[PDB]
Amino acid sequence: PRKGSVPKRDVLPDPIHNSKLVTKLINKIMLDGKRGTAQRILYSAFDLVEQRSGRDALEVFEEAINNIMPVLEVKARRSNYQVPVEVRPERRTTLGLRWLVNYARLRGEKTMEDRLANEILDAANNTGGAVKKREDTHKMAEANKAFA
Amino acid sequence: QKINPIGLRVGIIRDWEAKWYAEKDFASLLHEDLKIRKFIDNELKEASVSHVEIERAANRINIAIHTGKPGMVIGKGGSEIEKLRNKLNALTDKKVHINVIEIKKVDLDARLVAENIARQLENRASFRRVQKQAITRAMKLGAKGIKTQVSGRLGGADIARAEQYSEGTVPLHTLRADIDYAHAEADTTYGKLGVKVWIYRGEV
Amino acid sequence: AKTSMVAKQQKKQKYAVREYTRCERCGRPHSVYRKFKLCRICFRELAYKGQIPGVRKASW
Amino acid sequence: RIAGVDIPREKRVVISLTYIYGIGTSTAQKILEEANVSADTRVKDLTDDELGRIREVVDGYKVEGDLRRETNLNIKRLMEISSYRGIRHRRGLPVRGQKTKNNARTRKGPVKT
Amino acid sequence: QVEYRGTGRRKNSVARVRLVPGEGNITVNNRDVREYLPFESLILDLNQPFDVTETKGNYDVLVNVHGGGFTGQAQAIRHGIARALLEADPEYRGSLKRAGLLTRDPRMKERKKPGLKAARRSPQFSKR
Amino acid sequence: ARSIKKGPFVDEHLMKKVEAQEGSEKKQVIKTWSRRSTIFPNFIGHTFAVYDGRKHVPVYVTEDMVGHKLGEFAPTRTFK
Amino acid sequence: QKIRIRLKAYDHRVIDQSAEKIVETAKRSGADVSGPIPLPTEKSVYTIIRAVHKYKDSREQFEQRTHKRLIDIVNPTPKTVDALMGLNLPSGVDIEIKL
RNA sequence: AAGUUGGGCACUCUAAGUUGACUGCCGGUGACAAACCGGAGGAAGGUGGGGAUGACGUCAAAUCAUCAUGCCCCUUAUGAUUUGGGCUACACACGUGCUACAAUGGACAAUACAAAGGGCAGCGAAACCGCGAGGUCAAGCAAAUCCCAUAAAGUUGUUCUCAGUUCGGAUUGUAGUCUGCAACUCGACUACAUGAAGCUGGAAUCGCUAGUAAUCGUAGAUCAGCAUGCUACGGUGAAUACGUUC
RNA sequence: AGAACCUUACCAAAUCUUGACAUCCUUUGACAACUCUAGAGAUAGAGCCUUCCGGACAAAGUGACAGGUGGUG
Ligand SMILES: [Zn+2]
Repeated sequence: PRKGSVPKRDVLPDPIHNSKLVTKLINKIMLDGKRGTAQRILYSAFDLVEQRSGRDALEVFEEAINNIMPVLEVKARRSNYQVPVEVRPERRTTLGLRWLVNYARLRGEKTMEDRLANEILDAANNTGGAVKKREDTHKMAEANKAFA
Repeated sequence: QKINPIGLRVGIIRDWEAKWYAEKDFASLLHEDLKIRKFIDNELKEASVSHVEIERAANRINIAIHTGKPGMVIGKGGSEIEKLRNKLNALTDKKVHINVIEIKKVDLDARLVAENIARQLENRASFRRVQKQAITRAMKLGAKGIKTQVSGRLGGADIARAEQYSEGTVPLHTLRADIDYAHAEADTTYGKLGVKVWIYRGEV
Repeated sequence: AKTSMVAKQQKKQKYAVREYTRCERCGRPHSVYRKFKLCRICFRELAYKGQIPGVRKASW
Repeated sequence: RIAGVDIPREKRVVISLTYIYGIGTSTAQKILEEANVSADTRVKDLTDDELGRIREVVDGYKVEGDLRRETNLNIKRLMEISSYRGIRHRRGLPVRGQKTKNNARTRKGPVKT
Repeated sequence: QVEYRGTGRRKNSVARVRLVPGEGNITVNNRDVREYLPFESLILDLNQPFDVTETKGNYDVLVNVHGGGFTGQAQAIRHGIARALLEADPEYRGSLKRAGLLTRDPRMKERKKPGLKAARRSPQFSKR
Repeated sequence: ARSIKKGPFVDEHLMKKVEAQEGSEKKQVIKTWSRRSTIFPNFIGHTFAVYDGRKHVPVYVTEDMVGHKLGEFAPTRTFK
Repeated sequence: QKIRIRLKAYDHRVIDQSAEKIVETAKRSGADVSGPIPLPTEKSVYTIIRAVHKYKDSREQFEQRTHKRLIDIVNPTPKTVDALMGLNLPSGVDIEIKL
């Protein structure tokens, strides 16, 4: 019961970094429309990761998203079995940012800027909660690899 | 379930029956008009009073009575009109000027047809024959469409029902269409019988 | 409404706070508008009949 | 320890004063300003003379046991006169004309199904 | 003088925008843009038509804007700037249209429907 | 009324009835429906049969009952 | 030295024709008129429960819209004043004159 | 001081009349079609977004308590006038909401930007009095003019620093303000003081496809007084739609 | 789409029986805005006293009658 696919929205680049991914991360972090709170939180987290890593904030964030972006997922089809299926590039970015923020919000730090900075650092090191989520997704996709 | 066509069309292709303006005594003027209309209806039952328009300006009340029997309302010596004017002036402190508008074809007027069919039902005529002849004469007099309906305890039966007959076009969803609608009630020995009539005389 | 109740509303009240509005056409005490002194039901009926100047079905 | 009740050592002086019964933020601020002491300064890092001035200001505010006894006397008076408020205090129901058909837990205790 | 006037609209915000030969400074209601607008994203959105037309810093902007909030006024100013650039040079029409900056965003706040909590949000449903 | 600038409310008839027989020490019971009347110091030691809806509950006025309404000592609802 | 005429009516058609009539009368009488100036329309909305009993979720929305027109007479003359005071407008429109 | 007034009607704006989008035009498809996909221009492209408008009928669905009415019943009473009570009860179960459980936060300081409405004996500025609810006198206004009425979220700083707390503000005591004749049963609001549960909620279950959800305030009807309800207004403003097997 | 009185039907007590409310029939003219006493009030008792066009409008008695948010959606 659906005529087709709808056009997708296009966000503007980050004002300072000029990165659509940064803009989309700001949108993910934003709650109740508090765009300013989202922006300040993200910039503080970027500054903290820059300070703690001595490497470009954009470079480390790109590494983190590359680490926490999945390639395969398990989508049920039917007599009914979950089948591994490649993930679209936009689903990759969506899932990477979504998992990043979701598992940042669960960290034990006091402030969201600290939580996000630590999470992006751990993801860049390939040892974060979002990384664990991606690993579980990939292994279960492999487990169901036969049904592909 | 169906919007009253008059209510749907008022302010689009149909004008208000009360033409005046107020800011402070709106309620007083409205209820004055209501009591005037009630008095006119109670006093001119025998006459084929299609409807009444009320305007007010310069502390005067202009009443326009659209009727199908202007002779009865005016009187041969103009006595009935004068008596009505005097009674209205007694009821309302303001001064009332009454005009009477003749309706040439009373059979194309929704209210007049509704009252006629209700009167026949009270006289215990056939609720089917009455509607059939009404629609026949309305259609022969050039109406583009007409619909009649009667509901209640039709033949005195315990179970009340409704029945309707149509002919021509009655496009109730067309806002352009100047559709006249009327409802009347017959007080039969069994109770209230509701008659509804829609008439569409065409584009104008 | 009850005829005695309408008569009591119409009659003068010894106190002044004891005054309440009723629809002057039917007598309904609830949902009576001040501008027309009519209840919602009578207001709708008269608006459909077109006897309330300037009151027409709205849409926007 | 001011007014016979110990106050949090870590907390700032005004917030620690609020811990005294009968002291609320407005009156803690009034006491602290009357006895010229900085709000920022913690009670632990507080001069002995400053503490003495604070005690001198506080002693006259009718707090702690005196306030508790006064409130209890008022409640007992309204209970004894057999007032409506007294009956509702005795029955443990809302006193200020709330509705008891629902939402009266703060007076009726936990739900007794 | 050499003023290029234009009007921009967005939500309930109307901005009369004047372009003059200048160094790129933007003054809104006799105030600096970076103080009027809480975020630099809004400033970049304002500059976007200038970037598209490739005339960045060649005009000073004077804004008389009222209505809406800060984002609405920022995008109304952007629309006014695009229209003013059109007025200055018709040759920028293709670039602005391709960028999609000449369009007056028709999105408005939908009315509330009776029987609903909001325009779309409906009361919580409960079978039984 | 409640506002201080207005004096404490009390029914004029009730006040005059209480004032009557003030000198005599054989004060009697005063039947009253005025649950709204305030209790003045003049009422101390008096007996008011206050209507609670169906019957007049007797209430004896003491010093501690000053400032309350006569209805506060005539409950209207019955529970258990 | 100006005269204000405020017209209010439920129908923009009748208000416009009345405004045109009064402007024409003033111009014939000789005075100079600036206008008509259409002031913002005032719309009052009424929401009624459609059903007679229960059925809260079904409503009907009526409105009353009064349109407002303003006329300024700049160079008054006794002839202009007499013509304005003698001119009869339709019963619908309400006219207020401020000299 | 101030569009404050002299001056103007350019711009915005208000609102009458008009232009505007119709599959109009060009490509491929397609049965010489109907239509679909794309492109141009255009503010808008494919009924543009939203509203009103609800077929024949179904549920003997709701309403004799809006009103009207067949039949039945009472007529010194099932009618009627008045003071008080009740409709606000409270071992409990269910629905719908408001406020929260905190750091995307609490407090304090300074500083921006709306829309839509209402006002006659009604809306009530300025000033002065109080910490405040409010009070004293009193300006403007039957409204694009005066007032309700400074929007809040927001931005920029200081502070707190992960706990039943500087969270939360229920309950209770005292002292008041207002409306009303009168706030006990049974109004709202203010000040001081107290400071309950509550650490994101089992089974289950609901709404929403864009200026939407979520979040922030603003206005109106009823109304002497009383809103977390209803109906409207705008500010910030998302995520996602592979697709139709279930 | 606004339950302290009214709203308000439900209840207790105090109360009326052409009646709170409509017309008609008999007869009178002020019918009363004001005051005072008992009343919780409705009410009653003293004042008073002023208003009114063939003829207005308003009251005293009785009956046709009124009344019912009583039942049957
Ligand atoms: Zn009514």
